[PDB]
Amino acid sequence: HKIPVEADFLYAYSTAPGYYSWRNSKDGSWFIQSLCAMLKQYADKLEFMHILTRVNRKVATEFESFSFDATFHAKKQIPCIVSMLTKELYFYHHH
Amino acid sequence: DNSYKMDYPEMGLCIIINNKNFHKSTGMTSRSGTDVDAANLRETFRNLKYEVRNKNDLTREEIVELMRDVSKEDHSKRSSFVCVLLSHGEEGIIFGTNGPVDLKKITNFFRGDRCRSLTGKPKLFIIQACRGTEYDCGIET
Amino acid sequence: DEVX
Repeated sequence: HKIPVEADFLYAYSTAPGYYSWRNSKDGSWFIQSLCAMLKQYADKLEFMHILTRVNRKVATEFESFSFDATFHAKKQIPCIVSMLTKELYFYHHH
Repeated sequence: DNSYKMDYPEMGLCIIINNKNFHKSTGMTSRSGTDVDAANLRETFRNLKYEVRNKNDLTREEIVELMRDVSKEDHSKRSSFVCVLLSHGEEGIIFGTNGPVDLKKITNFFRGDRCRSLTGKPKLFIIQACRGTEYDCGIET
Repeated sequence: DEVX
């Protein structure tokens, strides 16, 4: 007859706890670039957690930092999906 | 009963907080490229039928105020809620143009007991911001 | 590429 007050929240973090997150001055952040791309391609079919999983793979595999400063060069990133959701989420409805 | 009800009259709001310019004291440099993110998100969620509202360079006080006000709206006819935060950050923290705000303070306004018109509905917070100063050096595959 |  009741549900947790923390239920039904989904926090799609661009990076893992304790880590930097990368942003390209010309193309935008790796995470947002990937999120929008996966939503555009799969929101008409896939459940949200599965779309976010593809975002994780895209960010993890297609991006690597490039910097003249060796300290910021060749770095990688993995997003972090935090779900307190209680049901599957689809951005469409079947009439 | 395995899927959230998404056939309400409106998909819901998509609040985008786009912070690019910060006060010197923060030591944070201009977030070049964030406008590209904001535009991309606006179009992406517009296509998903979300009522997008973009806000630029908000102080930490303004972020809290915006969040409070939005949480006090009547979301009865909305299927869900989306908030996108684009800024500098630290673990558990998002930056207003003038300083840090605990993410918990922002999300608390939407708790199942504090925003009744959203109880039982998906509340999504998309966060593009650092969560510390560690680098992932990766591993060759 | 810049950080955040």
